[PDB]
Amino acid sequence: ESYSIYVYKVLKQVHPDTGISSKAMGIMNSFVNDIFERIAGEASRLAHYNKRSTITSREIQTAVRLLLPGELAKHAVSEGTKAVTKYTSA
Amino acid sequence: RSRKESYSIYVYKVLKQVHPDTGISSKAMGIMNSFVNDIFERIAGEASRLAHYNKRSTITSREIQTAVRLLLPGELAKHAVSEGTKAVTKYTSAK
Amino acid sequence: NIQGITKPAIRRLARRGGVKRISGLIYEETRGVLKVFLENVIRDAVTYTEHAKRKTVTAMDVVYALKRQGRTLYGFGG
Amino acid sequence: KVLRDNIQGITKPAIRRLARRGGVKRISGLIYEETRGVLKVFLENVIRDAVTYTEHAKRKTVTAMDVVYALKRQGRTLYGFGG
Amino acid sequence: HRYRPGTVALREIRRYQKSTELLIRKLPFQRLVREIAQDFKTDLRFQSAAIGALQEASEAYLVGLFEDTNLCAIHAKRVTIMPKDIQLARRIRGERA
Amino acid sequence: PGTVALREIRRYQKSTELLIRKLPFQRLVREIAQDFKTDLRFQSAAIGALQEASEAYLVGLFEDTNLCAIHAKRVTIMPKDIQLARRIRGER
Amino acid sequence: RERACMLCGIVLPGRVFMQNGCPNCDSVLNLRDSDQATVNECTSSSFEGLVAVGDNEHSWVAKWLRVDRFQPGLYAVRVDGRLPSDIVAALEQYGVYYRPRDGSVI
Amino acid sequence: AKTRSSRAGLQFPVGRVHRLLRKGNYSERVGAGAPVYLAAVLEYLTAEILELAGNAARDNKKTRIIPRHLQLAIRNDEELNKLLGRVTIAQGGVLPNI
Amino acid sequence: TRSSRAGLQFPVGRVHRLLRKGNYSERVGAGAPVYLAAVLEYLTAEILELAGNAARDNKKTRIIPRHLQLAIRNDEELNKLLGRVTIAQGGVLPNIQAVLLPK
DNA sequence: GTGTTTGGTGTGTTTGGGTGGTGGCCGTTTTCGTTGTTTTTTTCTGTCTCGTGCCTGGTGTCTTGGGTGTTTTCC
DNA sequence: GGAAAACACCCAAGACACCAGGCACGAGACAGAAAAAAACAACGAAAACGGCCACCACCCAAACACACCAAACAC
Ligand SMILES: [Zn+2]
Repeated sequence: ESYSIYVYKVLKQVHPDTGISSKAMGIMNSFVNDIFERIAGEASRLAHYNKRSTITSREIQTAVRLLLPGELAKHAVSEGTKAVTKYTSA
Repeated sequence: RSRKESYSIYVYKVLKQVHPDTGISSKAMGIMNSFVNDIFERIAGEASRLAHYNKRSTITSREIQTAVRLLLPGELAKHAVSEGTKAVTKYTSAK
Repeated sequence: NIQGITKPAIRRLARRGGVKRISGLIYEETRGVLKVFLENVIRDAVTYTEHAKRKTVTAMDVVYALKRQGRTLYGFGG
Repeated sequence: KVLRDNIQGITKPAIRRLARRGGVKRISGLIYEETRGVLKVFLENVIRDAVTYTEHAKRKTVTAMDVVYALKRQGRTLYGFGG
Repeated sequence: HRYRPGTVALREIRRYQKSTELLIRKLPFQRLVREIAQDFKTDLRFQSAAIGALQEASEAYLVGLFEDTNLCAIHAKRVTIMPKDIQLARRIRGERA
Repeated sequence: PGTVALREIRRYQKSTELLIRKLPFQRLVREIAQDFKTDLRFQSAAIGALQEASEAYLVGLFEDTNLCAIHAKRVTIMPKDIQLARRIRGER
Repeated sequence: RERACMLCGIVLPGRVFMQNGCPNCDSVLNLRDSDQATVNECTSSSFEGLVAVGDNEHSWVAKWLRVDRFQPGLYAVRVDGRLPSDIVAALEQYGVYYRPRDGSVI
Repeated sequence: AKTRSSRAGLQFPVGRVHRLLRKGNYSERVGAGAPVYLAAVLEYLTAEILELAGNAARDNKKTRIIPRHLQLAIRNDEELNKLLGRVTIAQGGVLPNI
Repeated sequence: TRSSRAGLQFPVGRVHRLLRKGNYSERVGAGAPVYLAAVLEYLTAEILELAGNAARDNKKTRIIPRHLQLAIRNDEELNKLLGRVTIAQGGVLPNIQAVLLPK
């Protein structure tokens, strides 16, 4: 399993006239896996800190707040809330 | 009331086992409890990561031993592995 | 309130750090560094507090925020 | 066959290239040995973990993932080779 | 009489590497902590142990930093620590970029 | 004296290629691994990752060493600068 | 897969041009030291008229194609595409005049 | 809209992120919008990085992004480099800085 | 008790329950908690031995955080293990640099 | 040195509250067979790692010159 | 910290040589897969004592008061 097709999708959405090497896709896959591990571990850590046995979007939001720096955290929070809001609406 | 667990009695037993004529302050007992919790967390996280690396659902003594080997320095790791193997064999021989 | 950290207190911290002679701008430099450090730690603590839906900042929040930075502290209930 | 003292395969011009990429303008003749020792201590620390992983998997070949975990354990996360 | 400058300094160094008591006044530090925290959320309350932990960590950090600063100052063949010494130490630790 | 050094700095900062020779490095790695388990096999990607990590580490260390040497108002890096860097980094 | 270097007219595989560069034009093009975009802008896979030259000095064809000062090998009579304006200016900086081999200029 | 990605307007796989959240030993249960939120964040971050990698590949007159451009994008962005200060990029090189 | 059966002082049941309820693995083998209790008991015994030595060195019969700090920072292997931890009220080791000493 | 004399360690009597021990109880470890499956086990395939070999020249390097930049000295 | 002397470390330029490097082929250990096979961990249950909470009393050393000691700086 790898995120290669999704990175192509995102790239063409962002840069139609740019291509990615195999090594750059390996790096991107490592990055995505690494970020998933960091965020999920911090969410679990939060759930245990607060004596919970479920990972809800609040835990994920505050995990993103802890991990990401100020402006990055703000933009990523906006993106996540937008996606969750539109998924709920649909 | 709030029946919360700690390692204070065990730390005290160990202290009287190594140093009979020596006491311990409450703040030092707190430090020892924090230390025990820390080492537990480190070892359990390494063992979990190792089991998941090797695609196993079980934390056995092999995982604990290799996490100890990865984590502790030479002489400390050697003595700890000796202690763990001794205790495991003594526990398994009896029941 | 950062001027409450007086020059003698910074001097005491430098002497416990083994410093024999101290320049004159070190005090402001130290106030800035401490403010940055405290800012980071308090940001993490307040994040923890808001997440736990509390209005009081506990020592556990500070301890987890220090564990987040890697500055593990013993002797406060960890 | 046993390998004996191969640290000197890190030639002096190689160490100079590593220093120049690092921004060093003038390099003391004692640097090269200093660096060599440092590198040894690093590699010995990484390899000891990689081998520890290889032996724990009851394997006989050192895989790339073993290296990746050994580096990740030291805070040396490496992108490009897995992760 | 009078001592050489630096003899009372060394007597103080010996005195402070022996003791463990906090070298900052508590109330100024508590006021500083509340002022900083007030920039993230107004009307916050702090358990006294939170302030104590914060003060311990901040002083421990500052003492380690002063040790690195002394190492840098002695490396440069000097004795007086300077803001540039602090900046270099914070950069080398990986604290300042 | 002092121009080809800047040219080499520029060249090597423009590039990514590994600076340590690959086979001497492979043999060195095998020699070091020969202590941890006798008669080991290695993946090629294991040696490649090890070489990439080692060179990145050494380049960062040389960056810090140059920083210390400049701090001392010098231009030549000496082993005590490396030692100070490893001490401040927290290395054992 | 083969491409024709626009400047000198030689034809070599595109991967060869990327890995090693043009053996003749490297003194003014730095094709090996150039990215894929510059390689394409100076080496084109669309061409016509494969030419094999054995002796540049005495071959009248080489003089007619202005390749008598280059390495013998595969050359193209006509190459699709021209050098970019920035590369043209860079070559004019070096004092070398570029004559297109596209055939549209004669 | 059968896919959870379509329902959220995303490109990353919601179902795989959910599967990873469950078969990853993080918590006994997982919400329904936690995978969605995390997928949104991950897609945003990858797009953020790919923006700068495309910029760097276009600044080097290259059509393809290589590890060099990912390294440049990461080490040139203040926030990304702070996030990714302990990550080694293979074939990423260094930044020219004298 | 399972500590007696293994000749231990640390709890095996408590450690097994903490490993069980910590979301560490799907299942936990029975030789892990005995081994881990033995290791933890050894490490705490080492710490308390050196701390008692340090407290006697000061001619005190009760261990305070200062002796913990001295024992930790004075032992090379432990100090490498606890290299990033700060001990409240632990202080620093007395250490004056060679060049600062008077002449 | 020679000298008085500030700093600091050693010593004693006094206080007390926190260390230590002991009673009461309740809850969590404990013993246990069965269930069910994650292991271990064995056997087989086959890739890639080891193993070796040849030839080229990119590279490694031994050394003379020397200058600049490091170490010392004075103020 | 600045100015001053100056020397010899390191770089720089050069020619000579090695073995890395590049590629190849061969061999096969061992890795990956498959199929087999079982004890081991989880589950419920019952079970009993350890570990918790309360409370008690003693004495280490905190504290205050004396002193000898021995470095400091003055001469
Ligand atoms: Zn050409």
